[PDB]
Amino acid sequence: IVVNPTPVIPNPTYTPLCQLDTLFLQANAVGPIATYWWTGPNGFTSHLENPVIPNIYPFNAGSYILTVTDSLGCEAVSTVEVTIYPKPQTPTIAHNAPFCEGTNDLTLTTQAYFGTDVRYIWTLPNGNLDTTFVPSLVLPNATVQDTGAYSLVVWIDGCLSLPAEEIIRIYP
Amino acid sequence: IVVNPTPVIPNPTYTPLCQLDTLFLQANAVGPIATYWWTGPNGFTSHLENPVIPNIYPFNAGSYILTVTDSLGCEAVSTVEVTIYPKPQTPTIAHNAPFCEGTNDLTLTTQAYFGTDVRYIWTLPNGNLDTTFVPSLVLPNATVQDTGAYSLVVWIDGCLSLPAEEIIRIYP
Repeated sequence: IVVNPTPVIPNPTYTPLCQLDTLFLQANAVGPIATYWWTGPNGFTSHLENPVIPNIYPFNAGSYILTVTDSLGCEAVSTVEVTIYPKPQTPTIAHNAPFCEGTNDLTLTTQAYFGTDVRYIWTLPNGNLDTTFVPSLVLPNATVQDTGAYSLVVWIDGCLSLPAEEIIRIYP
Repeated sequence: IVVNPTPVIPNPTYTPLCQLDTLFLQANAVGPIATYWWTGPNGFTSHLENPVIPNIYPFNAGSYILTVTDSLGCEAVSTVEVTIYPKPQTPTIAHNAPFCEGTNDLTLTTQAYFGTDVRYIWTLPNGNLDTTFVPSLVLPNATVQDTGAYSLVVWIDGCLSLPAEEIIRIYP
């Protein structure tokens, strides 16, 4: 009686993802695999070695299950946990009415964002790319030398938002 | 007739969690376990001894079930209840327009938070880290000596929010 060994249990992989991204799953199966079958979080189903999900939103996140069957008729099952990070949405930048050169402070205010690793990267006319941890840029005793375009991109847990831009005028 | 004892019923564990955290489950199974199978709250499925769920949100909370099968073909089942605490979201700090040194009171107001153990930890220029139980910091008869940056982090049931910061000016 010849007894067929089962397939080597696959050890599936994928690359890190953001909210609007492409998920590449890999059926890292070993042996003479004849067919593949995947199931996932929203009814995701596939018969491919390396399924690809374009535009993956943060609800296709979760546990994916791979079943493989070899040509000899034996099965093996393994799973992979897929993590998707949210994309911060574009900030709205509030700013005071232009003030006479040398009064108050150029203050750029945005909505606060939720996450664990949150950074606000601001672009200002001098090119410094000042980075903070709160939704606020402040230049005290601001003057006309500080005018021009300002912008913000928000970094959360590894992903970046589409940037917002505002034009600052002083001494109106 | 040789009768195989069943596996020793596992007693799974995990560490305490916040809303944005990593869940480490441990299949504390005893005996010659051949295979593991976990199921959970959102279809979570795993074939590992120590499954890890990165970025666990407060919906992966709930009852997890572990089934183990030994090499002799016997099963055992046990469960673990997984608790996840919410992360407070960043506070928005409201403050009065700068007042002439010595009028009214430096008052920092935020939204109230829901929880059982709720603390508002405020950072003020003198470094005291004043702690209260309401979303309010007040310094009566405030003067220019009290100006500078102020911030708040909120503690709820063991977890901390990302902090908010505001700049206080007096005698404008």
